This record gives sequence, structure tokens and C-alpha cells, in this order.
Amino acid sequence: NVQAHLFVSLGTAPAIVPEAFLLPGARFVSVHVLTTERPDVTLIREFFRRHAPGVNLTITRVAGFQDLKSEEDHFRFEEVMFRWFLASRTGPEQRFVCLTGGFKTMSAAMQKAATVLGAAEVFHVLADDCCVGPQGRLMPPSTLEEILWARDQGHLHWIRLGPERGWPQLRRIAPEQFPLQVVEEKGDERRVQAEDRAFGTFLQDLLQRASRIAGAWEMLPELPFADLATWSEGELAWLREPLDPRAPADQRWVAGLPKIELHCHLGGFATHGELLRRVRNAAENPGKLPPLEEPRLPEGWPLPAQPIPLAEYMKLGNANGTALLRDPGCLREQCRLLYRHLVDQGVCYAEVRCSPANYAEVRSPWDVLADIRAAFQECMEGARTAPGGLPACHVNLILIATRRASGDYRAAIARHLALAVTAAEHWRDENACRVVGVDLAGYEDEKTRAHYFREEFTAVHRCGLAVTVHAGENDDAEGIWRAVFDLNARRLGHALSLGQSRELLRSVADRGIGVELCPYANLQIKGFRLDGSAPGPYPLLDYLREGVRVTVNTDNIGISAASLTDNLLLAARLCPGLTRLDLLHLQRHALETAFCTATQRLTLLRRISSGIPRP
Amino acid sequence: NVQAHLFVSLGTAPAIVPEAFLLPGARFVSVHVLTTERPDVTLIREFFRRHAPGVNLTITRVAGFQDLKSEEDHFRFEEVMFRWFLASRTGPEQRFVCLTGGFKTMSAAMQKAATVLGAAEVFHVLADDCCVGPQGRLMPPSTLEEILWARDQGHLHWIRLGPERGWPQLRRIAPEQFPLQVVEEKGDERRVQAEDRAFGTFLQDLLQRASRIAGAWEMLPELPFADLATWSEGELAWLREPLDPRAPADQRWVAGLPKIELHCHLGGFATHGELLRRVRNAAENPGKLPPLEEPRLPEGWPLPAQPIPLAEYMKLGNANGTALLRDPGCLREQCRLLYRHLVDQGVCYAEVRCSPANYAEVRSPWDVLADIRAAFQECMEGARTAPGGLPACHVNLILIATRRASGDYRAAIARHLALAVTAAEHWRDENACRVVGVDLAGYEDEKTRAHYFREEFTAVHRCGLAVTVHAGENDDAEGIWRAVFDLNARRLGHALSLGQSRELLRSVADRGIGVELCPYANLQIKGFRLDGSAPGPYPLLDYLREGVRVTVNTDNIGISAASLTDNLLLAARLCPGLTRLDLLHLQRHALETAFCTATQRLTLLRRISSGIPRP
Ligand SMILES: Nc1ncnc2c1ncn2[C@@H]1O[C@H](CO)[C@@H](OP(=O)(O)OC[C@@H]2O[C@H](n3cnc4c(N)ncnc43)[C@H]3OP(=O)(O)O[C@H]32)[C@H]1O
Ligand SMILES: Nc1ncnc2c1ncn2[C@@H]1O[C@H](CO)[C@@H](OP(=O)(O)OC[C@@H]2O[C@H](n3cnc4c(N)ncnc43)[C@H]3OP(=O)(O)O[C@H]32)[C@H]1O
Ligand SMILES: [Zn+2]
Ligand SMILES: [Zn+2]
Repeated sequence: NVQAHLFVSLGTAPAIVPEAFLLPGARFVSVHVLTTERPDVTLIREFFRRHAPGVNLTITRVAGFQDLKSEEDHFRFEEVMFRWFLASRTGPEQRFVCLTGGFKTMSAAMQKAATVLGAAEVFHVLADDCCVGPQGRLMPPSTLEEILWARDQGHLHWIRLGPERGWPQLRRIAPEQFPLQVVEEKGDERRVQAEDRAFGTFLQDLLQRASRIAGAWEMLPELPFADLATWSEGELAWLREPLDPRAPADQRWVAGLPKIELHCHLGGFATHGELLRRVRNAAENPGKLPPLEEPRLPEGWPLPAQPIPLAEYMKLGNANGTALLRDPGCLREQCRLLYRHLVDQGVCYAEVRCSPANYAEVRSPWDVLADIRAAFQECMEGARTAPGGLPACHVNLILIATRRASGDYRAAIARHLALAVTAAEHWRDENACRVVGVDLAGYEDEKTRAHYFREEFTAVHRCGLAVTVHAGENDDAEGIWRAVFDLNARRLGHALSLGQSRELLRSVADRGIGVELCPYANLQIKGFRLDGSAPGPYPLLDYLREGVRVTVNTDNIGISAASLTDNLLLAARLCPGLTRLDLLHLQRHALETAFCTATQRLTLLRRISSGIPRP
Repeated sequence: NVQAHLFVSLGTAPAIVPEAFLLPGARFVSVHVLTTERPDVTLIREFFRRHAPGVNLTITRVAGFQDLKSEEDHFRFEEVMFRWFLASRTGPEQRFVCLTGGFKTMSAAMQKAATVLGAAEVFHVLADDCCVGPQGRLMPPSTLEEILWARDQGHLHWIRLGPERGWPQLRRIAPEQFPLQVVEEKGDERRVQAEDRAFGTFLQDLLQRASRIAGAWEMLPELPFADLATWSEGELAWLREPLDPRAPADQRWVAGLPKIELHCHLGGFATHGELLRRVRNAAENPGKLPPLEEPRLPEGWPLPAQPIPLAEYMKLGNANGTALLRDPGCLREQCRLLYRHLVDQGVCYAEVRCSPANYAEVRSPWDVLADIRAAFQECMEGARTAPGGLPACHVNLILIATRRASGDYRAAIARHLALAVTAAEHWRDENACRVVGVDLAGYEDEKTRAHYFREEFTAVHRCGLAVTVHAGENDDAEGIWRAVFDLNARRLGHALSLGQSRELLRSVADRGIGVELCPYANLQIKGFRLDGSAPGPYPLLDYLREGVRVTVNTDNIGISAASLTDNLLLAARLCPGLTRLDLLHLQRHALETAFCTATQRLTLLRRISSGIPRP
């Protein structure tokens, strides 16, 4: 019922196409013949003129192939063959391929094309000596009547190799992508050319990718991302080696990674240098600006020789914050520079903490929050890069409830929680900046543990808002236990003492509660050995091996004076033996513990999977 | 430095093997020849005796392959070819394939085996007609001096076309898996056979699997299991159609699915029929056996016309339980029969609930729990089928704390919690029966909500043990909220009223808390419309669409008189439009919400993925 085209190759022995056209069962239409320059085709044309008028025979010749000496012209013939198969518009269900005729390599190319593109039947024809000729027991060369006689009395074989399936993306495709060129053209006869070997590279790379995927099909659920299955064996072996922070190639690779940020404070971004000057030279009221004064950093501040405690760590960012963000222009400018920095670092999703009520003097905290939200929305709408018309970096908001050692600090917590609930219920567009949770931070000790604020957070739990708690930075595991089991926290920050209790660590691992680590902040405050030279070993590797969803963050960019890339590199330095697959696992954990919707999570997963740079 | 083996076919034209042997810049060792028993090889051995005495060539002839008549001859030649390639412990980098000689199909199969097995070089040799012969302009015939003369004068071309890579898991295989027979054994010349076409089927399956995987590479993250990527397009389309409970094929497919059980009561298994008699005829002391009396079931009990309340449902299983299980023989037989039923149903992992203290009259509850654990452990050890030497079904234990409307029940709750903690601390082997959590079931109302039992479960939370709660079966969403946020429940049972509160549903979906539903029990107690003909619609589809991890279980197998297959089919009946992929998603959710270790979870994931039957 199908059209049943017949593709055949021709050598220097004519009367092959007449034999192949005669098939016990096939009603062939539109016979196609592929041949070189020298063979003659008069006999075939006479056959199809006298015995089958309606078969509209077409003959194609390769432009510059007449005798093969090297491999260069074989590649030309193969490329022209592939484009010639592609030139017509036929599915595999109506393709019959005959490999008889031509050089020994031409038949191999015939079968390779048939098994790659797909065909209904691959076969070849044989005939034995039956004609007396001038020399006894001679093959029937010509003089069609003896070919028909041999068919009728019946010794022709027609060995049927069988059907072929073909790769699915190559079954149809299009010929406009890979066209041919006609050099000279007479009736039903052509000479053709191809500019390049694009189809060869396309086919080769798709087969190579398929071979790699078949090679890496096991150990797939252990892989953080699916695209890693398309990597070569050498690349995968290199991925399992320990990361070397000194090597510039490793630094470039880490800088080229898509990243997710979950712990970043807005008030500690621009505290020194040119960034502070740029923020200051944007105020609407320059008259009321406080006099410029930069706190002096300790010796070798990025990597101090001695640890320092919290008080001067907070005082080190006195040049920015409440003293400076009280001006609306400064707040806007701060937001723009933070978004620019996040985009430059390669982050694709970030959550930013803020304390709007600290910046309200004549305006309400609602106005401050609206200003921050509008500035971030305008920044996201400005940079419509990335595929699908989505912002380069998506920013969500988290509000901070601060607790202090003494004074008046507990009314502000209530104001922040109420504002967070109202704002979360106000803005609800999925593809926009939103308030997605609250955070309990500040001074921590025995008297300010988590279970003393349950009555304040009951309303937050009633309204359905996510909660993160700072715990374990300067306390034992009891604070972490109370945060987990009394405030129903979903994420923990600076849980450095989680390893003191095995049962608590098992509970955190089993419940999927995320942990956030900041290598620079932890090293600068608690002190830690570097390069394997009494706080103890850094607990990153222990958490990774135990099964905890641990992530690496930046905390205060300005105060600690570094970014995500530097934090990852020092994470490698603090735990010798850390691998690159561990970095990918960290990114996967950050994706899984984010405070986002399911569709956004899937989109981020796809975006990160295809963005990992190769060695 | 490689050995550089050479493989070449030969037809009715000698002096081709010596020409291919003289490949420039290649020192060959142990050249191999494949023939069709028709031609002669005297020339080959004569040449290798005089000009290369250290190459120890071999010659092979194919199993009565006289001439090409039909396709069976070609198939036998191809099978002998593949087994001949395998029966030489050779790597990809030292194979050199020459597709010169024999039929066109012979050279084509040469190239096919080269590109599948991954040769290191494929080439084709040509010669120039430079010999006088008896008629001028002749190819160089048998004699060797003229072959050497033509090599010296530069009349050989050696068209060589690229190396090959080959599929990775097929690069080695092993000779002792598709062996060759030896019909006749003469010096350096052999005739070989092959029992069957096993390698052909192996290769066809491999290529088809690779092609299907390449066809379905996208939409892989959405697939619950990876093996679904190896299904054909028709099967995948059939997977998305709505389930038809009336179709016998669908019934067989559901019965053939690997399953996970998470809500099963031990005391409600054998309550009627032959199973109850079998349990009764196992007592150590039949004198104290209470008289037999089976409660009568309502009309059309499996699908009753009107719902019944909990009291009659519980009284329906009075023939078994506390009255019967105080005798250890009956308890042991009960456990054996339940494990047999679970294996028959196809369950690969199950968690069983029990109340040992209810069966302690002269023995301690510790002895009863030890007997139950020993019975299940012995049952697991006995049936060590399945790959890896693992038990067919793995059973873990959960202990019930029962609350009642009036009477003395809190002491029993404290007893059960303490026993659970001690038992969980006692048995710690990963590949063994273990106690993994506690349950809060029984009578529920306003006065017996979850937050009235916090002080009793604080110890369980300190020791790090999983908790599940019966909530929502006969209460509004307030009970579910209290269970989630005051008792830190990890999984909920019969949460039929979760949809009344949107915030609670969103929180449950975000936190990953599991929900268990029992179709038959829910229909029998609450009443629900069937086939889409006021309790409202059954909430399976809403929970699935909202992202809640929802699973389907059996509750009481005996009282409700149904199994997992019946429950899944009735779930399809309760929500028209339920698809088969939805059943797979339910299985994945059950796997994700279980109380097991990570290694066991990975093993179960692989086992379920590699065991889904095809349509
Ligand atoms: N000392 C040797 N003695 C004998 N054979 C040798 C020797 N050394 C190498 N070989 C090769 O081994 C195959 C012997 O079967 C031959 O390979 P192949 O050249 O590919 O033969 C195929 C035939 O060449 C013929 N055709 C010659 N021109 C052309 C041409 N320009 N377009 C297409 N076909 C050509 C074809 O016409 P067709 O279909 O009747 O048969 C083929 C020989 O070239
Ligand atoms: N009307 C036609 N006119 C011309 N050619 C026709 C016609 N009908 C079919 N063909 C086929 O088309 C190819 C000619 O280009 C031939 O196919 P092929 O049988 O594969 O020929 C290859 C040669 O058969 C020869 N060898 C004859 N015995 C055997 C045998 N028992 N083991 C292996 N090879 C055999 C081989 O010696 P070698 O290495 O010099 O070249 C091959 C012809 O048989
Ligand atoms: Zn912080
Ligand atoms: Zn139950």
C-alpha cells in the first residue's frame, strides 16, 4: 500500500537495477540509482523505458569520484550518499535498500546508512552462470530478454537481510538543513556536490553521546544531575579527584558554576572601599549624611591568625546599615549593587534577609519593605537574559527577628512577624519577588533559647510560613534540639555543634532539615585549622557523609570581604579530600532546601543541569 | 608496543591476505583468516612459511557454508563471525580489520562487527593490473614474487578509514559465554559451529535499548523510575491512559507490580474463613481456647450500601486478636500466615503494627515482642530468594499506643512507648527486623487530640524515634494541625479532612509529611460515591495534584476483606481519571516516606525499577 521506493547503488556491471527492481512481492515506484562518473546507464534506461514506463527513474552521480586511491574521496561519497538519502522525503516504512554494486566500501556504506536512518528492507541479489555466451557458463550481462528468461524459469536468489529500525531523531529530520548542489543537469541524470561534512559530524557526535550514556547508565541515581551521564570516562574520573584550590583551572571551573545562595544579609554588603563611596554618593539628603569613618580591619583580615568574637565582628560594618540605609536613595542603590554582584557571581536564585523596621524614622516599615520589593522587582525585570524569557537571577525576601542581650528588643520581633505575614499574603504572583519566610537571629545564649519565643511564632505557624533559626554558633546542641522540636524550624544556620549529639544528627538527617555553613564567618569567629595543620575539624565532610542536606553560603559579603567562589574554595581548603562531586551535591542540596514552588524548583533543576562547564 | 592482531576475510581470490599483511608502519602478529570452506589456502601458508616464519597464522572455516542460497547461511556466518571475534582475548586498540574478500555481505558484516566491537583500524586494499599473465592487463595472480614487485613499485593503495570506538560493556565480554565448537581439527586450520544465535539476540536487545533510551532522554526527571526510559513509544502512551478496573489485563498488570506496605494491623488479618481455623488449630493449649463464633457481616460487605460507624467495624473482628493471640502458638502461626500473604501479594517492603502488651498475661510484653520479632526474622531467613541473597519481603515493626473514650489507657501508652524505645535500642542490625517507630491510634475526638500527649512523647523525641498519628478520620483539620505542629508527626493516617484548610495542606506538602489512605476502609466507614455517580469526592486526585506524598494501604486485611491489588483497583474506581503513572507515583511516594535507612532505600529503588512488568 506504501509507495515503496527502491534505492540502489551501481558499479561497472549494469543489469543489476533490473534484477533488483524485480522482487517477489514489491510494487516498486521511483527507483533511485547512485553511481560514479564512469559507469554507463544506457541499458537501465532502456529497461525502464520498454518494460516499465511509470517508474520515473532518477540517476545521481558523485561530482569528483571516478577511482578511489586514498580515503578522502570515500568520505565525499559517504557524505553525498547521506544527503542523497536525505534529499527525498520518505519514511523508513517505504525504503528498500540494495547493497549490490560498486566497491566493497560502497556496499558497507549502503548498509550503514540503512541501519542508521532506518529502512523497511535491506537485501541483495545474486545470479549464477546460465548463459552460453562466447565462453561457456557465462553470466547474463545484457540483452534483457535473457534476464527475463532467467527470472521466468527461475534461478534468482534475492537474499533478504531484513528490516531496520534507525535512530528516532534521524527518521524524518529535514533536507533543508543539509542540502545538495547540482553542477550540471540533463534529463533524469545529475551530478551533485556538498559543501562540507556537517552531517558526518552531527551523526558522529550523536552516536558518541549515545555511547557515553549507555556507558554511564548504572550509578545514575547517585549522580546529582542527569547531564553528567553525557560526560566521557576521563571527565568522570577527573570529577572524582580532590579539588585543588591553588590550581587556576579549578578556580575558573568553580567560578563558572551556576550557584544558589540561601544565607546573605542585606545590611552587610557595602561596608568598605569604592562600594561604600558609590552607595554614599546617592542619598537624597546629603546634608544629614554621617561623617565618613571606616573601622580598621585586623591584620590579614580575610584569614586572621587569631579568632575574634561576635561584638567587633558586628561593629566592623558600622559604616553601613542603620546609620546609612535610613535614606531611601541609599537603600535603592544598595539593592541595585547587590543584584549586580549576585548576577556577576553567577547565582541563579538567592534569598536576601533584611530588617525594614530598623530603617523607619518618618515612614512606616511597610513603606521600606515596599521600596525594597519594588527595587528588586525592577532589577529582575531589567535583566531578561536566559532562555524562556526569565530573569537571570530570582530574588526572594526573608525578614529577621533580632534578639539582644538586654534592652528593648521583643516588640520589634512582633512587628517583624506581623509585617512578614501581611506582606506574604499581599504579594502572591509566582514569577515575582516575594516574602517567603522569617528568621530568628541575634545574640544567643541559655536565656535566649528557641523555646522562649514559641508564643510569638504560633501565629506564623498558623498562617503557614517557613522558619529558619540561627543555632549552634555559640551554644551546645540543646539549642539546636529546641529549635528543631519547639519552633518546627525548616533550616538551621551555623549548626557547628550538631555532631555532639548522635540522635539529634540522625533526626536532622531523617527529617531533611537543611544546614547552612559559612566558611569565612566560621573561620573568622571560631577559628579553624587550614590545610590539615581546640575547636576541632570542620564538620562539612562529616555532615556530607552522614546524609545531611548541608549547604555553603556567604553570610556577610562586605564584612567578611568575599563571595561564593572564595567560600567554596576555602571549604575545599578546610576539609582536605573534598571532591568536585561534593560541590555538585552541595548545589543539589541547596536546590532541594530552597523556599520555592515545585515548578520553579524543576525549572532551576533543568537550568543548573545544562549549565555545568566541562573540564 | 601493542601486539597488533589482524583480522581479514577471504573469498575465492587468494593473494589478498599477504597484500593486507604489508600495511606500512604496522608489524602484525597472529593474523586471522575467516573463510567459507570453498577456496584454498595453500598460497597463504606458502607465503607465510617463506617470508614470515614467526606470525603463527590461523585459518577458520564455517560450518558447511557452501554457497549463498538464502538468509540462513548469512545468519550462521554472522554468528560464527561474532563468536570468532570473541574467541580471541583481544582489546580494541590492537584489532585491525580488513573488509577485503568474500561476498559483499561478508565485508559489510566485517565493518559492522568492527564498529560494534570497536576495532582500532578498518581498511580496504586495492591492487593495480600490472602483470602480463596470458592476456595483458591482469591483476597480480597467485605467485608471490610479482606481489613483492608490485609492493616495491607502489601499486598497492591501502584505503584506510578511521578507527572505531565500540559499545563499552561489549568491549570485553568473555569467550566462555558464547563458545565455539570444533567439528574438525587439523594443524592451523579448523571448522567451527555455533549451537544457537544467542549473541545476535543479545546485540539486538542492546541496540534497541540504547535507541529507546536515546529517544526518551527528556522528560526523565518527571519519570518516577528510570527504567521507564527503556519503554517504547506505544507502551509509554499506554501508560498515560486512565486505568480500567474492569479490564482483566489491567488486573493482571496491577497484580504484577512490586508494592510497598506502610499501614497494616497484625491483629486484624485472619478473622473469618479458613485462615481463622488454621490459626486456631495451632494452639499449645486448646483447652483454654474460647468457643468459635464468627460475627456476621452486613449485606454485600466489601461494597456495602450504607456506611457503618467505628464500633461495629471494630466488633467485626472479635474472633481474633486479644482473645486468640494470648497463646504463643497462635501468634506465631498468625505471623507466618501474614508473611506468606505479603509475599504472595508481591510486597517487597512492609511495616507491621502490633500491640504486644495486649497479649501479656503470664509473660512480659518484652517476651511477646521478642517472639514476634523472632518469628518474622525466621520467616525472612527462610525465604532467601531474589538476586543478591536478600529476603523476598523485608518486615519492620511499629508499636501502637491506643487511646480510649473512657477507662484506663494512659499507663498502657507509657508502657508501649518505653518498650518501643528499649527495643529500638536493642536490635540494631540493618539487614534484620527492627522496631522503627510508634503510633497513636484508637478513639479520637475533641478531648483526645494530639496536643494532650506531648509530655509522653517528649522521651520518644529525645531518643530520636519516628512517629505516626491517626488523625482526620472523624475530626476536622484542627486535629491534623495539632498532630503536625505539636507532636512532630512524620506521617499521617486517614487525613480525609486535610482539604478544608489550604494553609495546612500547603504546609504538609512543603514539609514532605506523608499521608496514608485506605480505600476500602474509608468507603466502608464514611461512604463514598463510586464510578462518579454528603461526604464529597475522594481526595486522592487533589492530594496528588497539590504535591502531597500520598500512599494507598490496606489497614485491616481481614476485617475489610481486601488486599493491595483490590485497594488499588478500588482507588481507580473512586476517582475516575486516575492513570497508571499515578500508581507508579504512589509507589515512589511510599518508597520516599518509609522509615528505613538510605542504603535500603536505594536498594528498594533499584529493585522496584528493575521489576515493573510491561504491557
Ligand atoms: N591482487 C588482487 N586480486 C584480486 N582482487 C584484489 C586484489 N587486491 C585487491 N583486490 C580487491 O579485492 C576485491 C576483489 O573482489 C576487489 O575489490 P573492489 O574493487 O571493491 O571490487 C568491487 C567491483 O569494482 C568494480 N568497479 C570498478 N571500478 C568501479 C568504479 N569506478 N565505480 C564503481 N565500481 C567499480 C565494481 O563493479 P562491480 O559492482 O561489478 O564489482 C565491483 C579488488 O579490488
Ligand atoms: N547479473 C549480475 N551481474 C553482475 N553481478 C551480479 C549479478 N547478479 C548479482 N550480482 C552480484 O553482484 C556482485 C558483482 O559486483 C557480485 O556479488 P558477490 O557474490 O558478493 O561477489 C563477490 C565475489 O564472490 C566471490 N566468491 C565466489 N564464491 C565465493 C565463496 N564460496 N565464498 C566467498 N566468496 C566467493 C568472491 O571472490 P572475491 O573475494 O574475489 O570477490 C567475491 C555478484 O554476485
Ligand atoms: Zn546570619
Ligand atoms: Zn490504623
